[PDB]
Parts: sequence; structure tokens; C-alpha cells
Amino acid sequence: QVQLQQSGAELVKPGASVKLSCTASGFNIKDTYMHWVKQRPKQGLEWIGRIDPANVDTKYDPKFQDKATITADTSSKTTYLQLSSLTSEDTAVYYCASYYGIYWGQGTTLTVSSASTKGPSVFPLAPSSKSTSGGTAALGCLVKDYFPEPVTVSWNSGALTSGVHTFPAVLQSSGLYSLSSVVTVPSSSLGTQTYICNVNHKPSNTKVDKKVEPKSC
Amino acid sequence: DIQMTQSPSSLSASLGERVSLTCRASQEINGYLGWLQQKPDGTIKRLIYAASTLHSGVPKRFSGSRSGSDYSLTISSLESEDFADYYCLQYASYPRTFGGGTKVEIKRTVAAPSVFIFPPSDEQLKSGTASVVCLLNNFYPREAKVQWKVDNALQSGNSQESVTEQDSKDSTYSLSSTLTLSKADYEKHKVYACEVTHQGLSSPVTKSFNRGEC
Ligand SMILES: O=C(O)CCCCP(=O)([O-])Oc1ccc([N+](=O)[O-])cc1
Repeated sequence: QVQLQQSGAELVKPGASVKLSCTASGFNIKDTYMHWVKQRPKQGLEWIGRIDPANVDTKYDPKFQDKATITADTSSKTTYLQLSSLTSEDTAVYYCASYYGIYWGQGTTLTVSSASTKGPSVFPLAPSSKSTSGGTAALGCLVKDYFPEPVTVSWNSGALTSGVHTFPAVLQSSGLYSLSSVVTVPSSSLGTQTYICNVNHKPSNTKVDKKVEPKSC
Repeated sequence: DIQMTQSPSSLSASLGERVSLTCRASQEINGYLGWLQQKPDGTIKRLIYAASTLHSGVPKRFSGSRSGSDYSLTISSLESEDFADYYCLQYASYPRTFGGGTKVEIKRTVAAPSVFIFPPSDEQLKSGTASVVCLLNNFYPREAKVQWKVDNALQSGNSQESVTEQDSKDSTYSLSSTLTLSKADYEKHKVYACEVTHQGLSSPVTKSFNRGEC
């Protein structure tokens, strides 16, 4: 069907520039009228500006007048969002919308940081500090110091899905990410069932499997 | 620039309940107003345009109206798929402006958290850093206070919190708190505790471990 296709994720250093794209799959010049919206992590929607190619007109919010530049290629039914002199404040998801907001794109994530791609360190969150059983036990894996996100975590190669809670990552003061994945299991299974978290970080091509054993400490 | 003030910013409601969200315009916008819905996966869809006209295929349980400078979106009876984030948008003038947004979450009975504390691993101690984690499992409402205490001395500025989205099955939340210390500072103390306060607990619960590192 008729939709809006956006370009993939971008990772740049502060000071640089990026050019994102949004193509209208199966449309025309009258439909090359597009809006561009910004959304910072866990925040609201912000209107950046819009392009009306038929009247070679472009409008921006005063706050983005120096930051953004929207252009349009009527032949390919694609509009481009150019963002310059990037800072951490520009790390967000950018969306595109058609005339009257009828169709919306899937969004493009932009991450601005001086950090380099690094794989994670996986540490076990062992069940019990010395206490022998108790009813329902909890165990997990601490996925620390990786960049950029995301990272995928599964348990027992996908066999264990019940009771699993994988938390949203946090940005540490070092500029690196961290998160933990936990699972509640029966205390009676700790000495007989094997628990292993499978961590996969595609950006760095790091695949780590960590067995979580009840070391009782 | 026309400003849109959206209220409330958060709303807890039960299935089948009638709810209303409102957006006040700082200037006359003459019926030019649209309403959008954003699902937790980031998908955005237009629900209403021209203040009261529904987008093709949108459930008739959704409706829009105007009373003075206040524009409202009403859901006559809430369904499971309706628990998402909502935003109003004006297009009477340039620049186009959005309302702050409203998050609609599922209301359920009070659930106390299950608390667990995790000591750092020997593996991490080799790198010179120690992470102590406190887990709060399956609770409701979202509000919860976590306090760290080392040798019964309250900590500050050295902890990080992370909370999950509301669970599709039981409508509960889960939270983790991570205390980060240097191996040196960690090895100069004995008791590490996690004090939890929540509406479903009569008195604060405390979990601790003494000397643990494996
Ligand atoms: O003169 C008219 O009929 C209004 C033209 C405004 C077209 P526009 O695309 O710039 O503004 C809009 C953007 C989004 C929506 N929406 O309901 O999401 C509605 C209008």
C-alpha cells in the first residue's frame, strides 16, 4: 500500500552533519508535501518544519531555523532533512508525515556521541548471597559498558520467556550504555536447571553467552 | 507562535471507562486541530482532523469537540488497544505546534513489589568497579522510593534507576536500581542495603548481604 519509507539509523560525532531521507512509496508531487518531527527519548513530539515543493515553500519553527534544512526531490518523491553542527541535544528519533498527517513514517534514530563502538561486558547477577532457596528466586545478567545501542538478550536460546524482564538501557556518565535482564524462577530448580543469558550486540559483532550459577555469594 | 496546553499529562483508567483529554489554544485556531495516537512501538497514526472529523477506519468510540478555547478528544469506552500516548496538533498557522501529550495507562489493584539485592561479581571486581543491583518486581502503582545505605549511611548521587513499560499480562511494573562504587570504596565497607517504600507495603522493606562477591 501507499506509505512513507525512512532511511536507517545514524551514528555521528558532535560537530558533524547528517542528511536523513523519507520516500513516499507510490505517490506524486502533490504528495511530496512533507513534515518532519523530532522526539527525544521519553519526551514529546516537536515540529521541525515542512516542505511544499509545488510552491517551493519551506517553513520551520524558529528554534530550528539555523539547525535544519529541508529539501525535496520531486522526481523520486523524497524529502531530505539536513541537520548541522550536531550536539547531544540532537540525539532523538525523527519522523516524517504527509499532507494533512494522513501517513507517517516509521522513524529514524540519530545518535550523536564522541564514543566509539564497543562491545559489552556481561556479569552474572547470581541468585542468593548465602540463603538456601525460599520459594521464587531471581537471577539475571548485567550487560555493561557498550556502545551504541541496542543489544538483544534472550534466555536459554529462547526457551525461557516466562518471568523475564529486560530493562531499558541507561546512558552512564562515561558515555556508555548499561542494562540488566532478570528472570524469576522456582527456588527448587537452582541446583538442577541450567540458566544462561545470550547477549548479542550487532554493532560490534559481539556474541556472549554467560551461565548464571548459584555461587551462594 | 500558538501554544497548545494539553491536560492531563497522565491518566490511569479501567477498560470500558469513558475518558476525555483536552488541549487549550493560546489563540483562535477556528476548528483547525488534529489528534494523534502513538503506540509503545513508536507507530504514529492520525485519529481526528478538523476538530471532530474521524480518519477513515478509526473506531466510532473516538470523538472530538470544542468548548471555547478548549478542544477535547473523548473515548466513549476504553478498549485494550487504546492504552497509548495521545497528542493534539494545531495547523491554523505556522509554525505547527504540538500539545505536551497524555499517557493513558491501565489501572489495576495495588500490588506490592518482590525485592531482591545482588552483590557484585568477582569478575567485575578485577576491572576496579563494583555494581550493586536492587530489583523491585511486579508492582503497582508505578511510584516507588529506593534508598541505598552503606554501613547504615544513606547514599546519594551514585545510583541509577530503570523501569519497564506496563506489562501486557498483569499490568504491573518492574524497577532496577544500580549503585556504582570503586573497588577501593567497596572494600572499605561491610553492610550494603536497599530500602524500599511503596503504597502496598505497610512499612519499608530492607534487603542486604554483608560480604558477597562471586
Ligand atoms: O488549509 C487547510 O485545509 C489546512 C492545510 C494544512 C495541511 P498541513 O499538512 O500542513 O497540516 C496538518 C498536519 C497534520 C494534521 N493532522 O491531522 O495530523 C492536519 C493538518
